[PDB]
Amino acid sequence: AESLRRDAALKVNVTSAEGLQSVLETNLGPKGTLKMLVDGAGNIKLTKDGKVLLTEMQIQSPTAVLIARAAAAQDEITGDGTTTVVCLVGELLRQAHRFIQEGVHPRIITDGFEIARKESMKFLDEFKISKTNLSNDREFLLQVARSSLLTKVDADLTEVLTPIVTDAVLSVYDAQADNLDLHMVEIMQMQHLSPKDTTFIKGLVLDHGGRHPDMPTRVKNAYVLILNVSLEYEKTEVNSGFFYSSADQRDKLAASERKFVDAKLKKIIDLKNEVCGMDPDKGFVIINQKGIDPMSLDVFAKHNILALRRAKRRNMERLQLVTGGEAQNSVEDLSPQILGFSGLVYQETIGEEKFTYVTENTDPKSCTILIKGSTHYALAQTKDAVRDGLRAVANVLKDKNIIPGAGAFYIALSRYLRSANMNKLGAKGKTKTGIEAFAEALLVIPKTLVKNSGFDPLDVLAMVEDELDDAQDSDETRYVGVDLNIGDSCDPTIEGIWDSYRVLRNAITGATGIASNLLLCDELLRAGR
Amino acid sequence: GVDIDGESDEGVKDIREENIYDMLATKKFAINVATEAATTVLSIDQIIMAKK
Amino acid sequence: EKAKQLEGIQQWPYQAVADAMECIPRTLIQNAGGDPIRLLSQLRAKHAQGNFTTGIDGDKGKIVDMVSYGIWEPEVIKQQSVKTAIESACLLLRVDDIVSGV
Amino acid sequence: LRELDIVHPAVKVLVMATEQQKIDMGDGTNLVMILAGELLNVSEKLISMGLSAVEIIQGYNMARKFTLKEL
Repeated sequence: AESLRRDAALKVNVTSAEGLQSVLETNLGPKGTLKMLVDGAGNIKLTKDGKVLLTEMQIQSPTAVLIARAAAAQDEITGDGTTTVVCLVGELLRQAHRFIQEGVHPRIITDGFEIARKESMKFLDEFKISKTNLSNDREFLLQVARSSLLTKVDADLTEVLTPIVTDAVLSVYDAQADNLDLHMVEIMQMQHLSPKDTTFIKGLVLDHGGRHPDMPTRVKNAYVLILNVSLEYEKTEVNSGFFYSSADQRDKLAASERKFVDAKLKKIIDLKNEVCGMDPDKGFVIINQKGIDPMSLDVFAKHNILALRRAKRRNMERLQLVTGGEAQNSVEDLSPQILGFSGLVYQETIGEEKFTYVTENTDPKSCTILIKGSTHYALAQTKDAVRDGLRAVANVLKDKNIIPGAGAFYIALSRYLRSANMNKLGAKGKTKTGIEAFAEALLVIPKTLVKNSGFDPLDVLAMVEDELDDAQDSDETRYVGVDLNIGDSCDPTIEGIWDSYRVLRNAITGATGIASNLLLCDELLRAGR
Repeated sequence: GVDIDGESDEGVKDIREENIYDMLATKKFAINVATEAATTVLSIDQIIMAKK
Repeated sequence: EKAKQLEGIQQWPYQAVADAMECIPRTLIQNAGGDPIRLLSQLRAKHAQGNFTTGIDGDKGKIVDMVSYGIWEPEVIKQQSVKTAIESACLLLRVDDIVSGV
Repeated sequence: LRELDIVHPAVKVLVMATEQQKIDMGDGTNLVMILAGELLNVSEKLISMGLSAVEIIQGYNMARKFTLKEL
């Protein structure tokens, strides 16, 4: 019958948050560390994505459960900043836990965040820069694409994937209002060649190709024709065979299997005589989703017709968009307008698998990103960097606003919110105590980037403040950011470090509600059993 | 070069006598693989494991 | 630089002595708050270009010249510091066994 | 390496890198594993000295490009 209360939670919740914070602290930024996570699958995977780290580890601590749900909401909307939000939630609890011993009530701590969040939107609209929809921004897109790539790799692969990722979105997406679809960009995984030799595929590639020794290596300006009929011998539903005891019975029994084959085959070879007979530097290609009999292998070699078999059903639906030719179910109804158009088609020679390049098309309206790597973990890391790069550029074309990175937004926002409430004094006297905790919690990101590199976080912090003081005296606009290579400050517009507006807009609001709910639980409730 | 000896010798010997050479394709490829192998280990500051 | 021209078995321990000579100014860097990794590499590179009189300041903590700013020390202390430390280090390595008895 | 049971998963990184030498070139598998083990020993002094592992990785990338040109 006593009114004495307890904490027992916030001290444990912050301690559990500081443990998870340090895991993703060294994993943030291009200078961060790459950690290996293998749970039960014996599969080595190395990635810095904050969402993938939490999904591959089972954490019994209830504090990391809400943080795990925060990374899932940012990926389905923003698609980036999974690690940055985690670093903001953990550090904000550290500054708020110190005020708990002072007696600051957690509701005002949560109420002080909503006041600072609304005031952050005013500075967010003035600090953002509108980018034009013009297609001459490809030079500017190179700097934005490198910002996402340098984080997840060692920076040696960024120069290789810089032209690939940049030309991947611009090729599939025509310039109009419209919209963009990342599902239309195919992704192929190969463990053979090294990741340094990877290249971009403008067309579509297939798995199982036709195997004949006399097939041509390179075919320029080849016609693509979808063929749904079976060119291979067929048998009765019940197991049976045709056995001839004499040469006269050979053509009698074998005629039943080739009756359907010869009917379609003789009509296809007549198309080569009427169409593309005389015209040099052209070709004719058959899709033929089904198999191929050994009889037609010699016919296709004399005419140098590229043969294919065992084609994926999902890939053939996209061939109608890239090539333009409609699917032909019957050769009897085949028309000369059904033949599509394709460029140079050449097949790579590898013992295990073979490739087919439909690339160099007039209006492909599709793209394929070929991922190469020597090991298994190199393929998982590269695939994570490509999918993070496409979603980062996706918000660049949709949203015309862009924000500079490298701590340029966090240092300017933390300094503005501190001096804004002191001059205006329009909130409250007690509330500004908790507002200061939010301003000091935004400076952890520039201190984290220099912490992994070994640089003094206090030295680089004083150098930026000295440059911002000279910018406030002059009426011009000059942005300051942290340079990780040199260690001094830098101009983020010249360096080319830019971050998406939609990712950072939901990062402040998202991390506010997640960190606030952790401070609202006074006592842990254990029940249900 | 480096001599294994096994009988006797003074100092080292010339490799051009026995004509022991290494191909460039083998040596150049072994350096890039060994560099990326040590790069992965040094980049990992934490390892998470689970009992089966 | 001089140990590279000798080409002998003694060349390897000379690098250990050169690294030990750099720990004395590096210890002052750790007490000055500066980065011991960055300030040591930048100071060593200045000796190949500038003079050998450029030390580390205790008050400031950045690489500065000792002569122009009025920091001086006699040579006898440097002569007695190197000679007595090497002579004492050799005597400690001469004992491979600790004999217990009266 | 295929007939040995590996416990620590960090060792499998060198095992996977060793197979890269055998599949393509097929020669020099001992040069890859032994050299990679020594690069960690010389880096153990740098990690302890206070040099961050980030600049240690950056140093090998600059030294690798200088070696390939001299070959």
